[PDB]
Amino acid sequence: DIQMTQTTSSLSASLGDRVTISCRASQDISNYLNWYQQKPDGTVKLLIYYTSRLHSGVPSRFSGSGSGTDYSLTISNLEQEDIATYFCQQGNTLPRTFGGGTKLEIKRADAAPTVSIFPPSSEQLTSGGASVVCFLNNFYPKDINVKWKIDGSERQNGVLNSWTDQDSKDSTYSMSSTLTLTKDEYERHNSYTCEATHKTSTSPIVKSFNRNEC
Amino acid sequence: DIQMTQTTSSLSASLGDRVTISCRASQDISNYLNWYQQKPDGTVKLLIYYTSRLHSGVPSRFSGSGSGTDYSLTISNLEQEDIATYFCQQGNTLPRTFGGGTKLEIKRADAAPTVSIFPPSSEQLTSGGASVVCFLNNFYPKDINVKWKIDGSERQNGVLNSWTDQDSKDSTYSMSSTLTLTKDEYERHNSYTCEATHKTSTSPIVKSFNRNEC
Amino acid sequence: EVQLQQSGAELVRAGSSVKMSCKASGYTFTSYGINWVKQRPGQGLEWIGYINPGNGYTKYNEKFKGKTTLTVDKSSSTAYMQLRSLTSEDSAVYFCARSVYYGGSYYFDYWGQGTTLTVSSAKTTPPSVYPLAPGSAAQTNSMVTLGCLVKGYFPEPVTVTWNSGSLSSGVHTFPAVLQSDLYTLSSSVTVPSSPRPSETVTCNVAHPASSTKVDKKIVPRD
Amino acid sequence: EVQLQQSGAELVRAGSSVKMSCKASGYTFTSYGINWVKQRPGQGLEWIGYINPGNGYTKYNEKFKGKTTLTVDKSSSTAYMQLRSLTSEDSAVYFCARSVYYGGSYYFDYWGQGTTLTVSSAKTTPPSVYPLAPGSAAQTNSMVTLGCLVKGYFPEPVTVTWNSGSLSSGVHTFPAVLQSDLYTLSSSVTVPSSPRPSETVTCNVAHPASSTKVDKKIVPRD
Repeated sequence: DIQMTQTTSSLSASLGDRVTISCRASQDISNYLNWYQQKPDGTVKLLIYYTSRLHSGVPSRFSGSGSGTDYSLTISNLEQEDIATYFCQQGNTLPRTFGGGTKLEIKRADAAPTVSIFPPSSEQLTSGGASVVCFLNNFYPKDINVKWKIDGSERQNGVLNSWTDQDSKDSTYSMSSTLTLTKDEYERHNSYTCEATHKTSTSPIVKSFNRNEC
Repeated sequence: DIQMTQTTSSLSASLGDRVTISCRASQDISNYLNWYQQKPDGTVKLLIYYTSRLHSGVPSRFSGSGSGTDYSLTISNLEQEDIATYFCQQGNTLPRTFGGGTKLEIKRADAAPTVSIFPPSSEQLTSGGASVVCFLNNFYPKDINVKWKIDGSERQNGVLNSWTDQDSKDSTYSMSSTLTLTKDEYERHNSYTCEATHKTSTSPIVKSFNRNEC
Repeated sequence: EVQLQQSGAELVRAGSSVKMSCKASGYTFTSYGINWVKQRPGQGLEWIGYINPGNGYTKYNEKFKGKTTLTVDKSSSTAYMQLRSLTSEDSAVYFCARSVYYGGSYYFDYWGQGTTLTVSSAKTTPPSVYPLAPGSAAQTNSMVTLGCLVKGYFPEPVTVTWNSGSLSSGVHTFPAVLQSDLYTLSSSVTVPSSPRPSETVTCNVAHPASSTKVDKKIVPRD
Repeated sequence: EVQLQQSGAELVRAGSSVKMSCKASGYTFTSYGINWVKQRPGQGLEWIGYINPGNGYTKYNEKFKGKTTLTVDKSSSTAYMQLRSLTSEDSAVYFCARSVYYGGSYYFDYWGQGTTLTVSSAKTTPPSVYPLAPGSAAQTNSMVTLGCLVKGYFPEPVTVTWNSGSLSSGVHTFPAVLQSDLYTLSSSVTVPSSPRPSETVTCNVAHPASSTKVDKKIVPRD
């Protein structure tokens, strides 16, 4: 098997720049390297085939070079629409292998998450269910870790998390985390905390609430 | 005959954990080792053939390895449906022989047994027999000792025990002990006592009752 | 698409012999061998022997051999195992698995649902259902634990139930154990101290092999 | 213009089977080969196989091989792929693509939109909607963030809008996550503290599969 590796999963470059994505292959691929793009649509078009240098039916702003084991794509004038995921692939041996892809993101300056805790609502409490939700909005970069504390500790069990793709207008990131408990356990404790660890502060951001302060 | 040993008779794990079950053959097996899964209900299925590498059509969360004599099976993101017993087997030499087996069980916070004793129902005595029941329910870990006393004594004989498989909802186990005597010997003692020691306390949660006070 | 169906349970006396059948459907029964694994409640899995459906078959494990015998019937796609001189020890589950091959290796790929054998001289006997009322709210405060004791039945299974099922949380039904050549199981249920005896609580046990259905209401005292 | 147009069954129990259609238009179906690529929700592109409609036959990626059957029908200029033993790890989007040759060897020039497959056992279930307000009274004094929780639905998708859509800025709709065989997602919104509660903030979530249309206004308190 031939391993296709692409350093930099997330490449940061500002609109205008000439981005260059890299691809390495576990062996001499003999110039049978192809590049496929993928919009957030999920659609994937062919860009450059045969060890780069070969245009299919795309804008001329896309190109490749390399040989041996190392290949690179190129985007001379980074376009807004070029914010996608790029996969290199080899056509030298079976089975066919693709790289891990490289997704692009934009220039944004460090932001720090705005965190928000929300106790369960009357309504969900009456149906006998409890879900504690916390929000981490518009931060940068996208690296971020959340931790829940019930009355001061643990709780891994029951946490569900989701992150947004970069934002259309501002180039930030957002995350939602949900700790979901039974109505009976929930009421057994007073304080709930949402602690966010981001590369924007050494001190974890903290937000909480006391069941009897509502 | 090729002895087959498994590193354990049961292992603890947490949903989302990576689990490793090893096997060791008394002689070289040339990678001729297979793994099967037995679901709590007996239904068995081939998981991996030809030295823990090849599979039948199971989740790609399962995978194995090894060679010579030591072989391993690894389940990566342990799922609730994986709580089962695993068996290794070699098709190298006849007779084909299997490994002791390794049953998975989910780890959880320690829990002492709620204990209840019960006197022979009237109906039963009219039969000429008197059973005394003691339930030790929803406790963890599983290992647990029970001792019977009569006006304070031994009751090695006449006891019969039964254990539930780890519950599906919470992750506890339950046990039921039963002392069966004849109505004759039964009316010859006043105090009947059930004592259950569990590594969750030094002092056993003793329960009992007096014949004359009913 | 490929399947093997094994055939019902077999209650039989010690000293006698039985014959279980394994049925293939979904592939050419004669292109693959058949093996038989034994599994007593003592978890362990054992290998009895193998058999060649299209040939004069046979190949046993020095052990089950001499007491076992594997056969087949082309024109029926069936595999048979005949145990003899039966005894407690032979009591277990018997699976049949298809052997498949892959570059030097023989593995069992498809197993049947297995069949159960019970070596006993017992008769069909309806179970007795006794009331387990609680005598001391000392043990666990603020919740009650009622129970049903089911003793003397044969054969298995036995299905226990509380308040026709409308009661299903906090209920543990224990595997039956073989008391004096008959089965004995119990079941426990937990409800709030308010529900009993204010509201009823009854155990509904069922014994199909005996056309038995018993409904025991749990009342205080003794 | 060339075009691979695909589809097929898309939501099936586990252990079931599926047949995906890949329809080629714009060229002669027997002059090229098709490939099927797998892409689980967590990125990465997985090569499966390659059918050659012409010098007839195939070649599979060890791993999908045995569970995957590649066939095609020349007359209808349609290639097909079939997944047996469907499990959960198979729930993904599948594309088909045409391989051209040019110096050296092959490369994929045209891609189908890809048919999505979702291996579940779930049942169409409406979503519960709950309001998400500040909570412990203490604002975020300046601007305020409110949300809307949508829990326990199936299948996807879900439509979330605020004030019928009048509120468009400062709105984050998070991808749904699979709680227990059901999906759950939430949507936050942000408005000055001068609006809410003073001015009304309402999320309009919808779940077509269950003909569920709902409007949960975000009032204060718990």
